[PDB]
Amino acid sequence: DCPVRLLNPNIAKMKEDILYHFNLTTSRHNFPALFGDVKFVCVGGSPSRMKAFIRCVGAELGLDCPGRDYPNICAGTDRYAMYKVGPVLSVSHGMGIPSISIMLHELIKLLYYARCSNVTIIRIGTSGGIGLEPGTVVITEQAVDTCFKAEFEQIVLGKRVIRKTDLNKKLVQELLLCSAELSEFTTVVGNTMCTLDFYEGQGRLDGALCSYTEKDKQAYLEAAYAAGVRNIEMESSVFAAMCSACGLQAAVVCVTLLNRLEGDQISSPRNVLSEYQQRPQRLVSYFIKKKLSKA
Amino acid sequence: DCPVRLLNPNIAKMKEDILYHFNLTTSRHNFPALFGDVKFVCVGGSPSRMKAFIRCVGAELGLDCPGRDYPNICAGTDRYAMYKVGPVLSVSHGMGIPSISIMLHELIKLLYYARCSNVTIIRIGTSGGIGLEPGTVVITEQAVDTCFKAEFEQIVLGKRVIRKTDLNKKLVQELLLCSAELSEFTTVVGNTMCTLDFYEGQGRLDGALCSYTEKDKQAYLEAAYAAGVRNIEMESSVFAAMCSACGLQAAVVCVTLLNRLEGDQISSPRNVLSEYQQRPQRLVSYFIKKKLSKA
Ligand SMILES: [Mg+2]
Ligand SMILES: [Mg+2]
Repeated sequence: DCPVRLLNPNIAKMKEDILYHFNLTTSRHNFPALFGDVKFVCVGGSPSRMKAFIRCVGAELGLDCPGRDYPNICAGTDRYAMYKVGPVLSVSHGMGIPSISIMLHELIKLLYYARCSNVTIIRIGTSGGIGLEPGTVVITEQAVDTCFKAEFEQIVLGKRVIRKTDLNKKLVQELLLCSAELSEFTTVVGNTMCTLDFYEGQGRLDGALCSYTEKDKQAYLEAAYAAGVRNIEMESSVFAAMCSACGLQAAVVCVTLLNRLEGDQISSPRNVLSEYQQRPQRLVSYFIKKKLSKA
Repeated sequence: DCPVRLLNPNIAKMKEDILYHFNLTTSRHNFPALFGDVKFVCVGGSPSRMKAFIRCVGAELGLDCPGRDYPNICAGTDRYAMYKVGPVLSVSHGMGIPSISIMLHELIKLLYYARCSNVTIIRIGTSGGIGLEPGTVVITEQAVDTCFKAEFEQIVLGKRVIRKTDLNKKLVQELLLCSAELSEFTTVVGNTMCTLDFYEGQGRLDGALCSYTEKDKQAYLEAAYAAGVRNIEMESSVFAAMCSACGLQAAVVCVTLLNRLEGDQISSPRNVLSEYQQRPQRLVSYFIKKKLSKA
């Protein structure tokens, strides 16, 4: 009913398409039979996070078998692992806008070639919080830039193309519901600032280059807060932009590992951090299980 | 004589510094004894490229031993591997501006803590050529943006900071000399366009999103060419910017794998591609061996 769509007329005019970073191709792979049942896609930085994710969701669905399962489906690029169980796909996207951007182009084409429809896609991860306790889950309403605007700027053949970065409103409400229902941890909705850079792009004071003070950083974070920002990470903006353009229902669910208004490093004990790390996974696998119990 | 420098007053005011992505710290590691002899640093995308690099350079220097050597020095982040042989360091930086940017912040601090001076740093890699035969080596004069300008734009606490992206002129001349001396492959000097994005950022026609034609892409590439651009990759701009700011003598040496003025995919046979892949390594290890025979 909402099919995945490409916005590229050149594709229809091709002999074959190779998804270079997955080593999948239209000449060799039957996409509809492989991926046509896919309804939920979860994405995150590392293969180990996405592998823990698929094992959690498989157990929840009763699809967990005694053998050596959830094999990586794809190849050629270590940054990208892909796992599948029933209607769920779990894909790592690596670090930074360029790395997730390549993955999303090829993922969206995969899902298009598979004739997927009504696809929900959710990014999970960690983030620095602004004015929240360590361990709070943020469901992103808009993924904003360094001026706190809901816009992603892409340069296309030397020209600025501005795309909006709203997450899917209904999906946001559904995730918030799941969380209020679970009542296992503080969850808020807020905006998420997506930076390109970690040391200077986030107002950290420990870079090789820094032209500002603690006091300068605090003023900037206080302004981000007043503009609706609750957390900071590095992949959400391009994620949001491309997913709505191509007809995917997108959300971002990040846990905070610290409050940047109190300084730049993580105080929580190892055992505490490790329970925070599982929070986005907990919410999203619970949400998927709920959705597949009402289907 | 040219010491590595930090441009960060906050550092002097710290108890300890942790290089998070290398798992190295000032409280545990004696940086001057570990890295103070470092004069040459080669950087590239993948651990396997940088591991092939260090083994090539070690053999050239007579430092290659019969045992299981060039162990990865660092840990905690798969994207970053670090190898050392004599005064040479080889470091992988992963894919895209954000990933190399984190590595460079921590590398520059490492070299500063080690009290390194007269450090030459060189990025090796592959690229798409503009108006060059497949397999041509480009020594980058300036790493330019999507409008072909020698500038890198960084957002710092919401503000535009523009930094210049010239490579070190003298290093460029020295590398060109080594290449004319070797006479093993076509080498040019030219500008290198650094894009953030691969599918749309480079005018490719096979993205999930594409608002332009073959004819549009060609006009853009022809304009890049007329502005001095000879190749396209994804890490050189921030590399150039940060290295001159911090007192490193920087160069970029990329081989071209195709001519984008003839289309978007790589025609060369596997055996040919594999010999191209070694060209940047060949030039740079030869250059280092030359430098260490005149010391
Ligand atoms: Mg891309
Ligand atoms: Mg950085």
